[PDB]
Amino acid sequence: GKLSEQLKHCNGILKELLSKKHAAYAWPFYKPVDASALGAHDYHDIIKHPMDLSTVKRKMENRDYRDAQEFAADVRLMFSNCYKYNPPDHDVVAMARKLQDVFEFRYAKMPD
Ligand SMILES: CC[C@@H](C(=O)OC)[C@@H]1N=C(c2ccc(Cl)cc2)c2cc(OC)ccc2-n2c(C)nnc21
Ligand code: NI
Repeated sequence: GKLSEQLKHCNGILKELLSKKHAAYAWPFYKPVDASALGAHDYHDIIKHPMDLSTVKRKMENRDYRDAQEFAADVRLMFSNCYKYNPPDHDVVAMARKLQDVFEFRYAKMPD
């Protein structure tokens, strides 16, 4: 009921993060990191729990998320992975911060 409503809120946020409006900074987070393709051969030694928006979308579509907290923990994990792997002055870190600002301000408007 109110839980369903909280998950619709989460799905709305997800759709927004995937939307054209935010694509300039959201695009690195759309799909799983392909470490080989990027020559980032240390990625999976540093990042033990990869996460990306397509995975979040699959989990939402499959009704994997049972509550908003579970959903938010994955979205936040995605940002954390970026903050852990990359130096803090890299462009992709700025992009992550901007996308997380979008996430956090809308997530905060949680139906209650
Ligand atoms: C994973 C390796 C990291 C990188 O490329 O270091 C070699 C990478 N940087 C980037 C990255 C680097 C520079 C810019 Cl301007 C944007 C993204 C990256 C690029 C992608 O292109 C498909 C997908 C994922 C990432 N990404 C995320 C998310 N977190 N770190 C990265
Ligand atoms: Ni959390």
